[PDB]
Amino acid sequence: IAQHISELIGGTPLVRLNSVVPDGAGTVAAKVEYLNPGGSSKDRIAVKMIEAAEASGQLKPGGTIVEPTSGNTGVGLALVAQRRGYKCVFVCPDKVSEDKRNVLIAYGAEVVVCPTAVPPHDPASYYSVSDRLVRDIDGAWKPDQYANPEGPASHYVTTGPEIWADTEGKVTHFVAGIGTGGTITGAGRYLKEVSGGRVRIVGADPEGSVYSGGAGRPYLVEGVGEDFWPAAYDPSVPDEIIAVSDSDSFDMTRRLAREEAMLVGGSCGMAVVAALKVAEEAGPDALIVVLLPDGGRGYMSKIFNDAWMSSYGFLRSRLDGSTEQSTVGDVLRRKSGALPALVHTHPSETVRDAIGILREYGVSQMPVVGAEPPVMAGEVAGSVSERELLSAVFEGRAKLADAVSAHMSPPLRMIGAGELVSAAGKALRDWDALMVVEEGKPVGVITRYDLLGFLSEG
Amino acid sequence: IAQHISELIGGTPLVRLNSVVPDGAGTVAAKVEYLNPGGSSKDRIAVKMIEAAEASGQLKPGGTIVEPTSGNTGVGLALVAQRRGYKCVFVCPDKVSEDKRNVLIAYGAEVVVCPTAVPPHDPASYYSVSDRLVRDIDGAWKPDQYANPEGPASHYVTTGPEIWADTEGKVTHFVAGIGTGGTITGAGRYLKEVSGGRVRIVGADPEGSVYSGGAGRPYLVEGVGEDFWPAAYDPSVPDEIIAVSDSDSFDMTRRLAREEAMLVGGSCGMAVVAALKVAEEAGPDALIVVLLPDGGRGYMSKIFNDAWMSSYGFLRSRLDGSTEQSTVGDVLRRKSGALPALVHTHPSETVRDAIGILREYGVSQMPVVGAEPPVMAGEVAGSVSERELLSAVFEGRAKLADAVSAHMSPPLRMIGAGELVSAAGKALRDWDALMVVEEGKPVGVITRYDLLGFLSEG
Amino acid sequence: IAQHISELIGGTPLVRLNSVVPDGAGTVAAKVEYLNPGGSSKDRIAVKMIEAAEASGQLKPGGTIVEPTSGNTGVGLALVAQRRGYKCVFVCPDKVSEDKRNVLIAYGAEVVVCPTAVPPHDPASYYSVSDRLVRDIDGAWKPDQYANPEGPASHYVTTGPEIWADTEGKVTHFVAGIGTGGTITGAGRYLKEVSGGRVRIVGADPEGSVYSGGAGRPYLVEGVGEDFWPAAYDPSVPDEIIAVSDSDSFDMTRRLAREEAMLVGGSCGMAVVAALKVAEEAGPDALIVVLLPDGGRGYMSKIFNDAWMSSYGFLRSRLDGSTEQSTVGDVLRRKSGALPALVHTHPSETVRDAIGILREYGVSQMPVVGAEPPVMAGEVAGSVSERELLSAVFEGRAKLADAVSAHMSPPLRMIGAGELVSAAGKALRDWDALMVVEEGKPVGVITRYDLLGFLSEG
Amino acid sequence: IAQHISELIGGTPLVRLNSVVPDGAGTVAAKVEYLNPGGSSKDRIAVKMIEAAEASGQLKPGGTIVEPTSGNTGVGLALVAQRRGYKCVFVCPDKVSEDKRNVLIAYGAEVVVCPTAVPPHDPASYYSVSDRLVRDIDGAWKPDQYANPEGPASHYVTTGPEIWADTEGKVTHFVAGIGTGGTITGAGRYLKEVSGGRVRIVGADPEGSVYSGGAGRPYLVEGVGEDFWPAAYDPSVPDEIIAVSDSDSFDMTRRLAREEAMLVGGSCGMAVVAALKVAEEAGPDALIVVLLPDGGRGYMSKIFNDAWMSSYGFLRSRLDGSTEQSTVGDVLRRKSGALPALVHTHPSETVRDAIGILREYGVSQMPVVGAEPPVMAGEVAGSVSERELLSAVFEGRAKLADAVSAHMSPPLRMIGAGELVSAAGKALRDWDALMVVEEGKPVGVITRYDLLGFLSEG
Ligand SMILES: *Cc1c(COP(=O)(O)O)cnc(C)c1O
Ligand SMILES: *Cc1c(COP(=O)(O)O)cnc(C)c1O
Ligand SMILES: *Cc1c(COP(=O)(O)O)cnc(C)c1O
Ligand SMILES: *Cc1c(COP(=O)(O)O)cnc(C)c1O
Repeated sequence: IAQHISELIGGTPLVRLNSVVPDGAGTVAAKVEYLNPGGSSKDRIAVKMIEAAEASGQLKPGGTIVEPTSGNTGVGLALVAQRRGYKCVFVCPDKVSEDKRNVLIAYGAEVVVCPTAVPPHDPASYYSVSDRLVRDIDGAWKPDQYANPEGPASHYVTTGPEIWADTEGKVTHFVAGIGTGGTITGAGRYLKEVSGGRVRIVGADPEGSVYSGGAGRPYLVEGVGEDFWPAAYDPSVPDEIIAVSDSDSFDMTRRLAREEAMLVGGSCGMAVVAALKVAEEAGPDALIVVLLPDGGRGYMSKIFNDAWMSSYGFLRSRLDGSTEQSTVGDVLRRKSGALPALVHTHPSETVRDAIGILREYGVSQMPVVGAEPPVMAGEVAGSVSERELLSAVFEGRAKLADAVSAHMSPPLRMIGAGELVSAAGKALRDWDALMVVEEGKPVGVITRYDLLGFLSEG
Repeated sequence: IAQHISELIGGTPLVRLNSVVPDGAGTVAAKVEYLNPGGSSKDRIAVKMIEAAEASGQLKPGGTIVEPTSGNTGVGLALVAQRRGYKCVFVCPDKVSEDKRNVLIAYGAEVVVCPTAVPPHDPASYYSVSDRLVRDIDGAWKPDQYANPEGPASHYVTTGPEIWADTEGKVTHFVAGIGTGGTITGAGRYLKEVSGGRVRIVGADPEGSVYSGGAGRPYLVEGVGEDFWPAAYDPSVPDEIIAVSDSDSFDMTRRLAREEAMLVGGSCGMAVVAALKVAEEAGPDALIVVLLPDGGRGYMSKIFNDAWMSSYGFLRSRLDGSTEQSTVGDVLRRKSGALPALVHTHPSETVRDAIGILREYGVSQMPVVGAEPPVMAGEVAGSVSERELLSAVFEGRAKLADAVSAHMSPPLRMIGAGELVSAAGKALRDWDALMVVEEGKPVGVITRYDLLGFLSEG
Repeated sequence: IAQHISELIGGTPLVRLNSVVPDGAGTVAAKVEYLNPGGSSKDRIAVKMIEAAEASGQLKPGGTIVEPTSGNTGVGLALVAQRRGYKCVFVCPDKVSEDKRNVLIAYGAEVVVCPTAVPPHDPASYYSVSDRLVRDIDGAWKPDQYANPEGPASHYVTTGPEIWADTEGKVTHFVAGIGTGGTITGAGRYLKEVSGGRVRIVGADPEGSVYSGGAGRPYLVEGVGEDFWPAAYDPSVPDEIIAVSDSDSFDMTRRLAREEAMLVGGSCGMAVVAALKVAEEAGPDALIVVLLPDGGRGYMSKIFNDAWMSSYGFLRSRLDGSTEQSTVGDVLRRKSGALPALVHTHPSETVRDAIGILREYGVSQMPVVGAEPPVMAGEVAGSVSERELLSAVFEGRAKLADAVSAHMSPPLRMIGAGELVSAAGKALRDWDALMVVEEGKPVGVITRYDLLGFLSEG
Repeated sequence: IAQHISELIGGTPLVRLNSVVPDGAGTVAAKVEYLNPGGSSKDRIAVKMIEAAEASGQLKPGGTIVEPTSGNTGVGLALVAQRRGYKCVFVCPDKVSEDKRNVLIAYGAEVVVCPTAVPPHDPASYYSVSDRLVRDIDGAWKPDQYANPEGPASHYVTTGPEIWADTEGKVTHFVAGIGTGGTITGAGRYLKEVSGGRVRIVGADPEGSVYSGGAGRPYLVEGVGEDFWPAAYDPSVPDEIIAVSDSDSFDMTRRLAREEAMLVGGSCGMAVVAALKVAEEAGPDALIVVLLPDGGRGYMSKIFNDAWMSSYGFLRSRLDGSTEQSTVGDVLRRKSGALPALVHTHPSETVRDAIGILREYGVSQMPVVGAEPPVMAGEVAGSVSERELLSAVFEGRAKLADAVSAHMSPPLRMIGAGELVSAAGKALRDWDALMVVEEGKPVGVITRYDLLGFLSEG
């Protein structure tokens, strides 16, 4: 009978992947690490760190833990400091969703939010505010997960021995996502100390990060990636930092959850792809132990959601099956399959009236058609674009009252209404917008803004 | 005691204008013609026309009058055919407002509406439908106010004699708006028959019409103007067709109502301006009798409304007084003086997120500013325009996930917030949109579309 | 050649009504008075009043005319003071529409608006503000159309003589709307002075006014009616104040415009109905000269509009023809003939969920039906009314989580969907709302609020 | 090195609760069961069931698994049938959220949704559709988790032995949530077979279910509860079914996650409360092993969300701290702290106009105040309620045109604007709505519907 829930942190199993790695390649054992009571791998470091603050006497009993959290370290820190009874207060960037910090609260942590995207060194970003809280509050102890030797030491104590024992001293490689830099350092250091120099440590890094040799970048895979060299990552340990893209990592995570029964996150997919790559230059008899460090339940609406995964130019395929059943006509069915009367103007109306219709119906383009009856057979006289009108009106090139026929641009190209949205993207790749001619007659205009707004919701 | 209300049609007074004509010029007598019981001058022709259908036996008792109406001829035709008891049915273009045809109904006329802007010779325009009604109904009699000699004959009988008698055979000129062509023909013909060739007939025509020698045009002044030669306008009568613009005619109508106590319409202002012009080449001792043919009560929301009169690039000044106490900041106060926190993005957000904010807030431009706190002192890093983004995203020049800082355009110019809207127009005459820096900090972006949308409502 | 437009004020014709008065009754001559250049009868008094201010020296040249206007007196005052050149400034209640005061401005009058419905004797109503303007401005002259003897004197001079001459001293009665009290006083006084006591003066008054013996009332017919005794109405003149209702006056105005070719207003209809009534107790050989004092062009959207005329429980019939073609189902077609899915709940859902659906869809009643498929054949289990739920929830009689089946009221009655809206009114006269069963299945619920909201727009 | 991820299902730890159980009571060991690879306890049964279909030859290789899922059994069934390679297809009620079935898909399961709340025995509910799928598809095998002996047998094999071994044959009681009825049956049967009759099995059941002796009820705690007797629950095993309410279970779950570092669900809280209750009649030396069967990550927005937890009359306190900082005035700040103003009417306006304002502003009550200036000092003349008006208007008791002062109800009571929302609830408990008098003047009316709409969002 365990004494607290934070005593079961460790000894996580070591299962193997048998359907993602190709045939004729070494063994890939994925050290599933989302079975910890805290949900992620960060629990390991958490425990160790707290222990230090009790041995070094640097965290007097009843003191408060202050920390600029990421979302996973907070979970473990709360889960443990709640056993000891230390009040915990985080300072989180508003970039974190409501569910994540709601969990962070449910564990008994006080989360004070501050704006984001501001420079880290100014009073707005959460680093300076965390320092200010450290000053004001008494008995504060900023664990500083980025420059804390205990971080990597904890993995050196209780992540290498598991890797070395579950395989019986037979592990050719050890690939692991390198984020803030504790898992690879504290694990590879021990794997090398206990195997001479046999097991070559490899570290996967999101494409275009500091470790991978590139410059900064906006990062999507939560966890891995950095813009500076953490004080707790000795760059001498890893032997090959194999960088991997973002689309590849997300697709690998999805395919892993679908073909191996593991709900791993983004960094997990990145690590698995880095492995499956390194597992080629190591022929048969190779044993690559990847470190899947998260559980893919928090991302359930972030990378398993075809909508989000499609907004960021991603989503090779859909989770359930067939690819693109929706056709361009459905882009027009925002009113529940209710293609409204083709907002149209005639070669005799007034430029002011054309601008009026454009403003009143929200649309930004309209085919001037020679018959108010919306039944024209592809013989629309021209096209009027609100931008072009406003330009010709504010540059004296067209009086407000002038007839529209003297300032209308050439007609805009046409695409069928029963054609797939991928074809619509391919087409709009070259023009600004185009009218959908549904069995002879036009029924509206699909435009870049509208297509890219539809992709991001359905 | 008159027998019917349609017996008082005629003998309308002849008042003179004494504040619009400059000093040192002849006398200008304006034959106010909106005192007829039917409201306009068309009553004259109406009566005559009906009489013909009773003498020529071409309108059997109990028959129906069918006519593609304009709005004034309908009033007189109803007012008279209601005395005789003839059912009247009009076919009106939807271009006519609700008040006009509502009046046309209140007199007991049946108005059947058809779409407009369609060619006159097709089954959609009201000419063909009027002919179809003439066929179907029995005893129909299409008066055809455009090719009816009785039209001009009525003015020859009861509009020249009034002009010739109220002035005692002393009239140098007779200027009159020339629309469908009865008032000038039937009046000048008599003025010449009874004065040899002394009184030189002049006819005003809206700028760019058939009579003025130009080609077709979208017409705003209701009444005057045409696109073809009516069969009832003998072009030999008028001696000088002095064409006048639209802004000039509207301004003259407004100034006439303000400085002469006459609520005349648009054609009235056109005729008065044509007079005031011809009254220069006729030195002292000239007596120009203009024919103001309408009453400016129907246009009360069409040319006396600063909003409408400003949408069509018009409105030199406002009715009441000072010019432009508008200011550009008020363009931002669409939420009741509630500047909207300035939608912005930062040099680190994702292109997808910038497009997201643009779509979500409706705005089409946004300043990328290096601090989420909306307090920047004119040091915004750049500007992002939804069009430019969507272009760089659908042309492969920018991944959806790429940082915005790599695809942001140069900053957009600035204008004060306490500056008049005329200055805003002068500025936007050269750029696409500009941010209003209100005492150091920016508070939004005013754009061509927004300014031209505000002018048309306030 | 008149010298100014305000010289033609007077001598308005005297036409007779020959289709509204029944058979076997005296002659009814309606002194049409909307042919004055200013549009209404008030011009008469206006002229006279101004003359006084010039003879009595009480209005020094260049002085300003201040007046709490009604809408017609302003027109005449502007039309004349613009001839003299006196700056005119009105103070109008916000109850006046935009078109009326827009006209009042177009004539060159400065209209300063103040809130309405406030007591007349306080600084908010326009009487006190008019007095304040009289104090501040110099040379001000508040004509005070309510306590000015010149008002009735003007009609005594130039409205009785016309009535007495156009009929050749043969007029049995003279009925005229009695509003502020000048037309009846100044006309009947002369008719009696010049006919001994023969011509019995009659005065029509809106039902429930001071003159008719009743108490105050909210007045709709613009003009006639008062809440106090004006200082310029000698109650000894009129011999019978025959009060008339509002619906009767509006219907008489409409029928007059349709069967006599006169666009008279509301007071005109009231006067005509009062006449047609008095013309019964005066057998053959009676000559009743009604005084139609307004022109029905300003009300074109106030009493000739079936929408407005129907909101105030009016509108016996429609202007054009057949009565009530719209059927109850069209009340549901607010989404363009798009029945809204029939928001429903089931006997197992939670009271919280029922309140949720009610709030989310705006509706206030919903039939609990035993099958989510909206195809039930009139076997809906019950009805839930948001009010009843909220009551049973805030009075502890139903937990938020309790099943709805324990707090649902009896079903609400049903009416067909192809039945006329008049039937719907007759039905809702007894219940709170009822579901429209369209050929077996229900398709929604029409409610008092919805029906009375539809009547007021279509 | 495990062979598949579904080999680690079992041997879940047995941690003890040391802060929720009061002092002077036996030991409470909570067999945390959310550490299974599939997330919940259902994995156990899942494995066993699949094994049967392979030994009994009742699931031919390549066959499809059809099952009307709940949300947890689906996870385990997918996780295992994906190891064997059996296509899995679920039929889920639309009551399940998007995240749950999205997870269910990510594992490679085909989820076909059908409407809910329909009777289970009809073709609309998912039972009949599941049977239809069993018929159509080939090799189908409906596991039927409700009438499958293997269900309870699996817990008999691998849930009792763990309970009996982790405690060394020393367990006085075994309390466990009783839902579909496998955990208590298959565990208590073994605990009794191996301990004579010592360990008294107890089973917690949501208040008002079949097992607890009550009738049906709408159930909120996902999992536990039933409306019929499952064919796989032998009611002879449990010795005391201690029923527990819903609010109690949710509060216990929240307090457990906050004071024991366990994110358990709803059934977990119910089981823990049932334990903490039974642990009173068992003095010192008692060892109650509760069975927490779920992980509280899916409910993160269902019971840890103060909004949802407050809509269903719940939420004793908030997760973070102080109770009700929001005051009634904030209920009015739906427009971002911008009380619209104070829609009002005056004792002279028309009933039609009062109904008009009510309809136009959405509000359902309005104080008739004797001064349009919204500055009245608590001297509002009356109150008008749209319902009352519409009633008095459709029952002939008030003409549309009648003055409002004759049909206005007594004023509605007042409450301060800086008072807490709990006070507002206490007040509205007795009236229909009340106006908030903010430092003397009124600033609006808060109504039951508005308060209960605000509670459900903030
Ligand atoms: C913490 C974390 C990692 C590993 O970070 P380290 O650099 O090893 O400390 C990987 N993925 C995710 C999602 C993480 O949160
Ligand atoms: C009819 C009309 C005229 C005169 O038209 P004619 O060509 O003389 O028949 C001028 N102005 C308006 C507004 C008219 O309606
Ligand atoms: C002024 C007016 C009257 C007549 O008012 P008096 O009391 O005669 O001065 C009648 N109807 C209307 C619409 C009016 O404006
Ligand atoms: C399955 C389940 C249980 C236990 O159900 P049994 O009746 O033991 O089969 C308890 N809680 C939840 C949330 C469950 O899903």
